[PDB]
Amino acid sequence: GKECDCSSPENPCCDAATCKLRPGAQCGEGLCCEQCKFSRAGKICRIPRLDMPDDRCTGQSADCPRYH
Repeated sequence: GKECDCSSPENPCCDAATCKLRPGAQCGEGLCCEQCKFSRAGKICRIPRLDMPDDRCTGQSADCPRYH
């Protein structure tokens, strides 16, 4: 139940007072979230350098986690 769906003290999609958003977009901040909306699936959110599967967003996630 995180009431903070964003972390920007100067964002329109999200109010810092309640660190939440206005029921118009999907997120206020995040790597897999652009235009206050989530990024499509397969969204590269991290790229190391060795030989491995680049980190891509599930398309429904707003930020990018860390697995593997």
